[PDB]
Amino acid sequence: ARGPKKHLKRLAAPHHWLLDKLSGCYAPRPSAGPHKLRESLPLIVFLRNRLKYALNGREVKAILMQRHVKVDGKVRTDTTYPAGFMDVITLDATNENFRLVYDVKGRFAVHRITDEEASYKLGKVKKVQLGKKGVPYVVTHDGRTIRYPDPNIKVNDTVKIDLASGKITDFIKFDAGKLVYVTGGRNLGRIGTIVHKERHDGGFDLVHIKDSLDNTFVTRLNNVFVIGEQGKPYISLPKGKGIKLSIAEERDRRRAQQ
Amino acid sequence: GKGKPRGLNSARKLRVHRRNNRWAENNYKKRLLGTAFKSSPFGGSSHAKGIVLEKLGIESKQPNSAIRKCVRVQLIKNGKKVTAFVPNDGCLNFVDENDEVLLAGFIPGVRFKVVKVSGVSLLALWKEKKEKPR
Amino acid sequence: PRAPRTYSKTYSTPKRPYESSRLDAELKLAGEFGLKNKKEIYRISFQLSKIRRAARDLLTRDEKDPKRLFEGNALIRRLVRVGVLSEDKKKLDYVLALKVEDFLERRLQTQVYKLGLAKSVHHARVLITQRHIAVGKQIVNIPSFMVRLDSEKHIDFAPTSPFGGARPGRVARRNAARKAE
Amino acid sequence: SALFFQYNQAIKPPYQVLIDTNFINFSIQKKVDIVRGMMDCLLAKCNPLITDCVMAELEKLGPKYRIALKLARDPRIKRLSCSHKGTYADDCLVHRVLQHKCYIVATNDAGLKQRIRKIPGIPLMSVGGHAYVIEKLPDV
RNA sequence: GGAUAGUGGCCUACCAUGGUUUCAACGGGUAACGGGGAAUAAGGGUUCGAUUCCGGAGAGGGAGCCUGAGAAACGGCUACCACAUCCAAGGAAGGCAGCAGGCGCGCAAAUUACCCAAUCCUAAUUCAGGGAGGUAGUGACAAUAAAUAACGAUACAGUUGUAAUUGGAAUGAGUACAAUGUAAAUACCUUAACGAGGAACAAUUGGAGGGCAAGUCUGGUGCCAGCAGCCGCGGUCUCCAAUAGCGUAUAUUGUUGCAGUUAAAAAGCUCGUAGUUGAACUUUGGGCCCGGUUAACGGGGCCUUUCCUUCUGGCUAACCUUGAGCUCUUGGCGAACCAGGACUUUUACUUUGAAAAAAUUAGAGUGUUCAAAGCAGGCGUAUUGCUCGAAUAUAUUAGCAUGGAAUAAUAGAAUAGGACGU
RNA sequence: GUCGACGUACUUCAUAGGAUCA
Ligand SMILES: [Mg+2]
Ligand SMILES: [Mg+2]
Ligand SMILES: [Mg+2]
Ligand SMILES: [Mg+2]
Ligand SMILES: [Mg+2]
Ligand SMILES: [Mg+2]
Ligand SMILES: [Mg+2]
Ligand SMILES: [Mg+2]
Ligand SMILES: [Mg+2]
Ligand SMILES: [Mg+2]
Ligand SMILES: [Mg+2]
Ligand SMILES: [Mg+2]
Ligand SMILES: [Mg+2]
Ligand SMILES: [Mg+2]
Ligand SMILES: [Mg+2]
Ligand SMILES: [Mg+2]
Ligand SMILES: [Mg+2]
Ligand SMILES: [Zn+2]
Repeated sequence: ARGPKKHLKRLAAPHHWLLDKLSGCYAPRPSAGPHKLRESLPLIVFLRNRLKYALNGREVKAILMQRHVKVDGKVRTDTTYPAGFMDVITLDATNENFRLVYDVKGRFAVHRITDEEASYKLGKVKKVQLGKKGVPYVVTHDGRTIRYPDPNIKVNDTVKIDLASGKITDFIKFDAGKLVYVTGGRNLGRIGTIVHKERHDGGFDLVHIKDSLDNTFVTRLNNVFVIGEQGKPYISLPKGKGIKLSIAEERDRRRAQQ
Repeated sequence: GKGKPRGLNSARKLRVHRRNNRWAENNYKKRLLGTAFKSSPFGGSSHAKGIVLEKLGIESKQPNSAIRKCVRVQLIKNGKKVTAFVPNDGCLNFVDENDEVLLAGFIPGVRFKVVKVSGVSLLALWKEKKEKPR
Repeated sequence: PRAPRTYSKTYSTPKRPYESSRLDAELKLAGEFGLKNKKEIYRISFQLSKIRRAARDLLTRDEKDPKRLFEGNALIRRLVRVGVLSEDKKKLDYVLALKVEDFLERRLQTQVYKLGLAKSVHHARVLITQRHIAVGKQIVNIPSFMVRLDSEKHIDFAPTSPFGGARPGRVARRNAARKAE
Repeated sequence: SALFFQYNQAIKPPYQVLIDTNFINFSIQKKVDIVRGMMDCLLAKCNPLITDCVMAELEKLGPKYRIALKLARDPRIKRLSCSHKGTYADDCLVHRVLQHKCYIVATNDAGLKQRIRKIPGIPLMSVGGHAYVIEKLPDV
């Protein structure tokens, strides 16, 4: 190619979107934004294929141009805006608030939250550095640059950000025993507690996580997201609380409830 | 020892020995060198066009004889003359001198049978479903 | 371009179609069940071969294997649901004991014949293809329709059919009008 | 009554199969298990059966064929009694199939195969190439 | 040093003479874009992959550029090579390997169709544009389902067979008010009214076998045999296979695991480099404790001459002790464990975990009327509504982390230039 | 030139043996 691409084939789209393979030939390409293309849920998919409020892309555009949708407290009018992990989506007309958190299966879930919980979000500190004029700042996983951070905040920590002011209200250090959420790999969507961080210089650090059922799994440090102390997450968790269940157990539960 | 290397680090000798020896097969040699169609009756084609020179058995007394169904045809591709069968003398009426005939593989020595004449199937003509265009 | 839509062949030619015993078996099957052609028998044989190969492969797995347990239970549940396998024979060994006749008996043609709605398998086929048979509230015109155990008790004449309480067909009212005139 | 023209409508799974003396040799030679090889070939449970004539025939073979004798005595292989004096297994095997039409004959002798072939409705199993083959069995 | 966004012989100046190769360089062939994938196969293997996704390259062939964040762009420009259109002969304009449609033969094959309604893309932008894309049309590409009759009576013939016999019931192929469908239409699903006895509302493709004459031809141990018989004096038949499909032609090596006396193939003999292969030996056994499975099986700890070393830091067990009732508490001592710095033989092999896009393959659930499929859907309903899914496995080699320490290599103390130290 | 050698593609000749019966 001679420049950036602008089209996305349906078969090439992220699997977790759960798009019909025969509905069309193209899928919404997420516009540039806070979250990476493959880790993001464009607003069209959320409003149409998840909430079912809109029956087609044109109706999604009609909804957005009415300014009814806010992402992290700010109105967005782009159909393919890349909403992503820990993003608060507010619909005032419906009096509804959502937080985009993976379910255990590895797909963004329709998780409703309260207004108080919609006032803040969490962000993994991806970088900490001095800017111009010697003003320290932290860069989080959604591209937010926050100046004058608490000096104790280091990389891999999780900062609680207030959406109204975009200021750090609280922070959580990365340490053993902390409650974490897996945001990548085949263990995506699971919740557990750190046991041990294996450090390899010049390579990828691995973290061993123990879930509530005592199962243990190893994941790269890039996919880990601290969300609180054990049993006391800073956010309301989805149904199932991030616990993986074997196919037989899922069958048993499904038959029991049916 | 069976006359072959068996050491665990002898893969190269086994590969190279095999590659040299596959050329002994005639099937392999023909397949790679693209000479498998020299033996084919039509030189690689499934059908051949020809020009009807003469009907050799037109005069034979016994009706529907094997000789009566033979026609001497000239292959257009190379000009070699060959003999071809006709399904029956009734079909032999349709075939006449100087028509293009499509031949297919089949009195020993006759290895071809006519399937089309003047671009029309003989079986279509024999069943009275088409007319020969001239 | 749009993504491909999958397709598959529901039958296969047998290894030796020309075995005399095989020819006689196909003749008996077609006559007993009123099958149109050997394609239907090949189709049922292909399904049965697939099922039995799956069962054999599961049996090769060690007992208590999670894959064996899950897949074998699902397969046995399906076979019991369609009616081929009896309730008391819920094991993979009895899945290998199935035969083409078991599947053929479940066809809507044979069931319509057996329930007394038709006087022969051919009469049942004609009744089905002419839209006289309803499984529940749904008219079914496919003789190969495989009846489930629950569906077995709901086969009846369709509400729209002349035999099911609707008005007489075209011939009946035609003749009635000609008699009246 | 069990035969419809040349089609046997009585032989149904699980099958009862008579093991011939030479069948065991080629089963061993080709490294094919008796119980599973029949399961793979027919996709059904098979009940191998060894008669007294074949069993006596095996014992006469000698020390060389000890493995075949050990396999023949595996507990899964049921035994069939004989009420006849002669010990020739081929004659015994031909006799039983004539009486009752439910048995598969597993053998590799050309001569015995021809005699069974003349009898109608007798599936005839053999071991060739890499696994077992069944000839006259429509349900396959 | 120059140049580039930047590393770099990328180029320049000066220097050295280096770099690859029998573990196959270099050169040649390729009817060579690579992969996900497809077929076959019991397994190893063999072959196919222009072709729905990803990546690369090209826009007739070389070369060079403007603009711009991004192009060595070609539905942008300039030159040359080959073609080729208009011309008043002075000049001007070209690139379908985009969608339709032509030529390339004298022998052949989709429509120069409708639309942005869905999918998404572009813009100043909800609105315009989109031959991208969808819709319909068009050679049986590849696939799913499935009509062409069912129930009786009579008749005739050797309880069987045959009906241009006969009775009144059923229905869609088709036609068509209508409605639904659709951007508008066609079609599907529905449905008034028509639509069946030769049900002429006229199923096909191959194969086998007969029999008939004042007939024709050929041969001869008479009247016969072979070939065969649409043709004679006048006159203008049965069965078999598949089935909305069927026929014809071409094509379609042993690692596991081959053979070498007498019927393929052991070199005349020896030496010998690469390559492959290469004797045995170094912690074995014994005594206890802990917790798991179904008395067996496996997993951990100690002890046995068997603990990595060192420093620093964090916490602090146990041990000594005071006091208050095995538990708290005073004051010392601080093992174990954790974190970091130094210290360090290297691999082969195998176990476990991440990674190996989606689609595809296998596979769970689901009455698309069944099915191929699709990822849907399901339950109540006077009213407002509730709710389950979109699982799971596979994937070689290389790279990464990890437990083993059998097997096979590798290094060490010999002129001690060796180890250790309060 | 019905030329030699080679390469390629084909054609062809070598199949009956034992037992019983007349
Ligand atoms: Mg790094
Ligand atoms: Mg030896
Ligand atoms: Mg109707
Ligand atoms: Mg220079
Ligand atoms: Mg290729
Ligand atoms: Mg090429
Ligand atoms: Mg390709
Ligand atoms: Mg280009
Ligand atoms: Mg061109
Ligand atoms: Mg260019
Ligand atoms: Mg163009
Ligand atoms: Mg272009
Ligand atoms: Mg074109
Ligand atoms: Mg403006
Ligand atoms: Mg050497
Ligand atoms: Mg050794
Ligand atoms: Mg690996
Ligand atoms: Zn016996």
